[PDB]
Amino acid sequence: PPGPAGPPG
Amino acid sequence: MLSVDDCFGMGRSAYNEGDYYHTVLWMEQVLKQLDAGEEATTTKSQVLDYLSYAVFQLGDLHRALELTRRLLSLDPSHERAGGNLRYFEQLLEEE
Repeated sequence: PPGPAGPPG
Repeated sequence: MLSVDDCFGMGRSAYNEGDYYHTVLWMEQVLKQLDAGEEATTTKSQVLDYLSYAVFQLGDLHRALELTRRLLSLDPSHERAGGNLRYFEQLLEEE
């Protein structure tokens, strides 16, 4: 969905 | 007191549990101790990566934008951060 992405871990 | 890197590890632990509120508490403390000149292997850009996303999850929209801009300022080739910046600027009409 439309949004930011944080660190994978 | 815990060290800068200890607090960063605490913030990452909280984040990996999906606990965004505790991520903010720890990462804000990291930034304070970095600004106080404390030695650390962790860099401000890494802290801002966790913190910007966590404050967004908690609903703090213009702060998430501000921290995302700061993140990119310190790490311009961070592609995910650039994508986040485009998202927040379009979301908040701050392009």
